[PDB]
Amino acid sequence: DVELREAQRDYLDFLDDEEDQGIYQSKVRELISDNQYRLIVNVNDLRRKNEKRANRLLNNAFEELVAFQRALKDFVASIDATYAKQYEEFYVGLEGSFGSKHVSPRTLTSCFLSCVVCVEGIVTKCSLVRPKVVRSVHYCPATKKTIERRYSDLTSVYPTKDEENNPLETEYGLSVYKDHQTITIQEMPEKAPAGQLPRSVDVILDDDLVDKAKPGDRVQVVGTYRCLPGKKGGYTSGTFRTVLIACNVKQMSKDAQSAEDIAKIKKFSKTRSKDIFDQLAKSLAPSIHGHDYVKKAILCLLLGGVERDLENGSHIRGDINILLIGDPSVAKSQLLRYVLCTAPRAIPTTGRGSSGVGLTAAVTTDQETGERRLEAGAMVLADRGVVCIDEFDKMSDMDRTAIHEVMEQGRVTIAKAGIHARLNARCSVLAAANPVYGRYDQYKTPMENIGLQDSLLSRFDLLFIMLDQMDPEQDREISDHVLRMHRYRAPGEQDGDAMPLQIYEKHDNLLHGMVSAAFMKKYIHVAKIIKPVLTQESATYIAEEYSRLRSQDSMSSDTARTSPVTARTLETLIRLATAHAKARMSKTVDLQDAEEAVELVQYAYFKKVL
Amino acid sequence: QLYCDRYLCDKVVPGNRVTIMGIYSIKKFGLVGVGIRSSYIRVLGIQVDTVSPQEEEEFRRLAALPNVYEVISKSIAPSIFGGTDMKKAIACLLFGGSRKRLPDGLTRRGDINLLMLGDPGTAKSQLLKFVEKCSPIGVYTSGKGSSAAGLTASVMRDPSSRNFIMEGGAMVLADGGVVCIDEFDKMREDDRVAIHEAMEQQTISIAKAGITTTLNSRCSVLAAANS
Amino acid sequence: LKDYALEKEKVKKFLQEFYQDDELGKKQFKYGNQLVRLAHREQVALYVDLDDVAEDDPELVDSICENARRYAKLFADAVQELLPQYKEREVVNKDVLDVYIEHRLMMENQYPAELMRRFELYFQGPSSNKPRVIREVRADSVGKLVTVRGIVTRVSEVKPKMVVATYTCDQCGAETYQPIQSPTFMPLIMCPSQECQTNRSGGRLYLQTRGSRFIKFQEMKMQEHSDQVPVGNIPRSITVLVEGENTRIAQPGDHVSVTGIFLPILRGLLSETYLEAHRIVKMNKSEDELRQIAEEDFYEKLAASIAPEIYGHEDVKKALLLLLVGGVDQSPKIRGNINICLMGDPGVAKSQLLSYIDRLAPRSQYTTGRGSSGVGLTAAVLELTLEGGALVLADQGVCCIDEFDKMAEADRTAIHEVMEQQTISIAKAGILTTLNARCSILAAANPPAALLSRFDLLWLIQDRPDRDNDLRLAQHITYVHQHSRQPPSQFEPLDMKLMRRYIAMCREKQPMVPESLADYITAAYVEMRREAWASYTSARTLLAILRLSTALARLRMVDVVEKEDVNEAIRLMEMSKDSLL
DNA sequence: TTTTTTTTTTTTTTTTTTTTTTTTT
DNA sequence: AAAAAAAAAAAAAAAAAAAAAAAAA
Ligand SMILES: Nc1ncnc2c1ncn2[C@@H]1O[C@H](COP(=O)(O)OP(=O)(O)O)[C@@H](O)[C@H]1O
Ligand SMILES: Nc1ncnc2c1ncn2[C@@H]1O[C@H](COP(=O)(O)OP(=O)(O)O)[C@@H](O)[C@H]1O
Ligand SMILES: Nc1ncnc2c1ncn2[C@@H]1O[C@H](COP(=O)(O)OP(=O)(O)O)[C@@H](O)[C@H]1O
Ligand SMILES: [Mg+2]
Ligand SMILES: [Mg+2]
Ligand SMILES: [Mg+2]
Ligand SMILES: [Zn+2]
Repeated sequence: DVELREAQRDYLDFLDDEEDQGIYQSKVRELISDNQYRLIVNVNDLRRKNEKRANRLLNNAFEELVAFQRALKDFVASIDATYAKQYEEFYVGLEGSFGSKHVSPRTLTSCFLSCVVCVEGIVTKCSLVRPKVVRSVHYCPATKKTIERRYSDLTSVYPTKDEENNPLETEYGLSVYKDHQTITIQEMPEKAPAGQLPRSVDVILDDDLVDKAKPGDRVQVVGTYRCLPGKKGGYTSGTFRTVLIACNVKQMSKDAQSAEDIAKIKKFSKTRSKDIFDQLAKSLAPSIHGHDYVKKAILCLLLGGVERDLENGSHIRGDINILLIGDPSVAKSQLLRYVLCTAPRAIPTTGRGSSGVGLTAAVTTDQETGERRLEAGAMVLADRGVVCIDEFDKMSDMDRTAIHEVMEQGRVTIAKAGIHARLNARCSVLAAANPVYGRYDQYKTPMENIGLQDSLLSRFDLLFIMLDQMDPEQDREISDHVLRMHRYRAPGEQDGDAMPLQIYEKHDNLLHGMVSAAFMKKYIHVAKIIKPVLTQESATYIAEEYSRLRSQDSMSSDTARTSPVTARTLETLIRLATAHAKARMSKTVDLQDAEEAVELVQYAYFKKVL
Repeated sequence: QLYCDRYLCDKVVPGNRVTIMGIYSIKKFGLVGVGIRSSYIRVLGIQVDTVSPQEEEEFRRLAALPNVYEVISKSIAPSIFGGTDMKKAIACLLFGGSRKRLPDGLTRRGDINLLMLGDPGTAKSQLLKFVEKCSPIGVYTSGKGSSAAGLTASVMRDPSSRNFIMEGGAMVLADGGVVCIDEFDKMREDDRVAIHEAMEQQTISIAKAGITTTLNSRCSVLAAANS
Repeated sequence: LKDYALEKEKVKKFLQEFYQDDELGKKQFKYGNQLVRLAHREQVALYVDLDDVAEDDPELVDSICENARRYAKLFADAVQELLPQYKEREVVNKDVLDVYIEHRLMMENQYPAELMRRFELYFQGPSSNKPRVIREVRADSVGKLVTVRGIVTRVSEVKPKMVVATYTCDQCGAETYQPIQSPTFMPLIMCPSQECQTNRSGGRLYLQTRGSRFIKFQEMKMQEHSDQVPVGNIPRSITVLVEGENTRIAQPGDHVSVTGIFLPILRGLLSETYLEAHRIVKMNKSEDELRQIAEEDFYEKLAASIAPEIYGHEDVKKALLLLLVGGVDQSPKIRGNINICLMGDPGVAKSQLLSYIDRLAPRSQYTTGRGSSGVGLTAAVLELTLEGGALVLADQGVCCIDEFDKMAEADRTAIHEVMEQQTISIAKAGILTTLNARCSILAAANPPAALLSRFDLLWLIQDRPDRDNDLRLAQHITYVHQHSRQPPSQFEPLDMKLMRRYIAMCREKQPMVPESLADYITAAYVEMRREAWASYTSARTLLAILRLSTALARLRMVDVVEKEDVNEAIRLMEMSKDSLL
């Protein structure tokens, strides 16, 4: 086959990346070093190096991918034959910019059959992983003969009797299976037209991809679109069943996860080892003005404290739960929106938009196998993440009491007669609230300005009252900030048109009169891994502070507690202190972190009553 | 039963009022009713019942008029008498402001929300009907949704097919346009909270036992009400 | 390349010439004795601990774990060949199938090996083989010997699965035998007996269950521990098909490590999977020196060892200790369980103690609020089988109920029956039974005659502020966050593994109330009656005294309750009621 | 070998009960 | 705060339309 030989030669030449930037040679070194047998190749590279090869690969996926994989196996054999001998086949995944192939399940028309398609969609079905045999081995006790039979990928006869009718006992251990799964993906409800029902498509996942995507996750699947046949039969209808044989599955949450950036982070941490936390917090939500303490507290929510697992298996949560009660138009919902945009695995929700079994996980019947199955609820999905609950007050109290366990111990215990489980929900809850009566009556105690019972207020470690004080100077400042924001226009990209349906950022005068959001994201992500240890002086300081906080004297006349001070408060201090330590890469919770958390708690837990 | 083909697929969506020109045909599948073959139409022509540069220049010159605001103000509810300020405000709502997304990613809605409280005598439901008939994308509805057409979107999972069916309310259907809510004071608690979120953020966040999501409802609300 | 005759020789050598000094420095030829016992029909399962094999043949163990069914069959056949040369006497015909086996052998185209085994063998996974998470058991480990840990969610009922079907012909009198490997088999209709073949007769033969071979069979679904599920995923469940002597070993909710074979069942050639169980072990709470126990303070030590990181609450822990031990059932039928409800203000470590008891009590269930309600507590109908809820799974255990106050009203009504009747009477549409739930309820709630009158102890916890008391607690808590271990004290707290044995050791010590203490107990009871009357105390209170007093008697392991226990039992009542005031 | 009747499976809908939720005293 | 009525969930049963395999001659 001249065409196939040419394709393989071109692909091998591409993979032979030493004269060029050495990107794919390094990628092959990566895949061999970490012991995986699938390579991911950016299509943009094929377009940049050979447009004919890229077009052929995209328009005729099957044979081109076969040639590419064979060239990949040859190249890995050349670089190392020992590893290359381990795996029968080396697979390939694609990614990049798919000009016209990038579509959704709705736009997926029969025109793309036998082509390469990079679809984006919401996963609806994930079937059980089954081992599909590819090579069977059968042993005959009578004849002592071991017979191997191959099973080509024809996406059938299984031998049982020898030539002279001697029973064959299959050798399961020596047989070769590849794990295989089928999922059903759907077009994102956001981009689907509001009127008609959702449109979906099947996807078939071989090894290395069987469980790369879980139900109810927004994913991008790159693969080949082909037609399935019916079973043997004299008559057939022109109808054909089409699936997307995936070559790569990726989580669209690129936010979920270089030496230059690491060096930048190290230098930024070491430069001023005192006020990095304040500089970050001030830069947390640039569009919003004021609320320095609230921004500080949120910065602690993003970092979070440190979880403690004792020898007895006891669990002490290391996440920080924050509540923001506010008069109308004080940017609490805007802060929740920012947390959604920035914090990874930030699950939004609203008061009555998630009732009972939807907010937390649920249990149903499979309805096909008759077997009970769990249902990842709104918050169990938010494990190791943030849950932004807006309009918290309007929730039915049943839902509220259905959050205490996840808020405190971070696990949801659900059990019906058939099945029982304790799903992991280690999420930090950021709740927004409009105080009873709509607006905050400063001439009433914060206790009666909040309709929540004492226990739930205890659940929240920090409770911020954000009043709509109109101090004319403060109103002038807020108006200046807002109007400057409303005037801002994107640099160069815009010139008076409308919107269709580095450590430090450049200092604009219309936004400043701070640190980059991307740099802030990277620094926060790296800092979140640090695990500081409390110091003896810090422990004594926090203990004394908690002792006074419980003491009546800590509150003067006409000042009331915004929430009861109990054991949790103490942990909050630690957690908050821990958070402040993580901002400085401290690795040791010194006194500065403890006292900063202490002042934060003192500000949060007492309100002056007029 | 209609049967489409290469380019006729998805030229219509359920609910369209259509005129179909096709070949009256029966199924041909390997051959008390006897010899009855289910009949269907082979669709060949579809007509769905209900900007040129000249019109672009027409709009350009219309805007350039010194009193463009006045002519627009007097050109929305000519039949309705009085209420010039209300008509000006409704024109402003129709044109809307500008949506802003700051570099941090936060969005400032550019769609105006208007409310009209008054005695039941004034022509305000008529005004809402005109607004829904004049806005490019617009939907009229009552406080408690409409007739078999909810106000806000809902999500349910088909127990058989197990999909995520999104039953669209007036808000999501009216994305990028106007929703005229008559009797805006008689909503239901769930809908009250939903609109509470939507009118400011422009998004309806719904999380069911299946999935969490945030439908985009960038609608300008025009509400009518009595004391 | 891989012979099996040499493998048979190797396994026979291992079985015949392997030994250990387990029993007080005595070389005893570990597997020779087991073979002898098998030949005498006094033992039915021969567990071949692969650790023993690896001690002298690493490559054989590598091959075994790399290929399971083949070597299982090889070991079975080797044991079959070794049985004749180890039998020393004549068996007494233990069961009918042995009689049929002997008659077949005496009357003796061959008898299938599986028809004459009457002995099972199973591998215990080598120590070098780390137990593998269910989620990571995939195609690459099909047919291998893997060990996986999980929670038994639902186990089917023991049923007879036929291994070798035996038919008898109506003409020749010969027996036809059919080994069974597929889940379903085609019954033979004509006899292949050589006599009828020669005669050319109808040969219509009838299946006989008298001669056929049946084995115990059970199907279970086991989940993943919550500690090993991925961050954004849910626990995965795997099927296990136990058989033979591996049945009736695991109940629902039992934490089990199972070593079996990951084999597919034939349905491209897509195939489901399952684990063919070989070794089942109950782990953690489900798991199955004297000088300190005889100590006077041993009672305090267990109490102080219950959640040591929880400072204070000295009295409460001492009361929960009795709940774990429980009173003694008397059937003149009065329950012997103790129900303690911890009611208090938020953040007084109510939940932590409730969570700690779950990780300590042998059988326990921790249900929180309305997450597991309705059928979560009681049973449901799921052929239609009956599945029990937390109470049933917690039967003869400790059901830790959190936020009891905010529980569904129907669920509270169901509990009322359990804490008095210790049963669950259901008369729903599809359900009409009377379950058995002899479980001790440990309720946690926040601030009731509807609840006070039921629980034997209603401990009220209030974290009233205090300058110095709070400071001590802060030092305690901050220490825990600093070292992950409770603050050191005069005595090292007992480990949970050690504690379970101690508590279990005290269960089977039913003591008796002497006539001497009747006057004391009656005198004590009447006073308790007046205090509530003067300032609720009913006949229940006297029972609470007796159950608590017996609980202490078990701790001291005295078969006769002494006056000190009554005083200590009352002292807890005093603090419990004084907590209310 | 070739038909035929069954077997399934794969969707979809429908009905009863139970449970959960909302409104009223 | 608790009971009465309503609504929704969920599970089991029925229709049925069509594709494939086993038994019959
Ligand atoms: N302190 C502030 N700084 C900047 N913008 C603000 C501030 N207070 C209010 N705003 C503006 O007012 C609007 C109200 O936001 P939102 O949080 O949705 O309302 P609420 O606070 O009532 O939930 C936002 O769009 C925000 O831009
Ligand atoms: N200013 C007005 N000009 C013209 N017609 C009017 C005016 N005010 C009331 N009407 C007439 O009175 C009727 C009542 O108006 P409508 O909008 O239905 O009141 P509502 O909004 O209270 O239901 C309408 O049919 C309308 O034609
Ligand atoms: N007496 C105590 N000793 C140690 N820790 C305590 C104590 N009381 C409360 N805590 C801490 O408070 C946190 C939450 O306690 P929790 O069990 O939720 O309280 P409750 O359930 O009584 O409201 C736990 O992490 C625990 O460490
Ligand atoms: Mg808001
Ligand atoms: Mg009207
Ligand atoms: Mg609690
Ligand atoms: Zn015969």
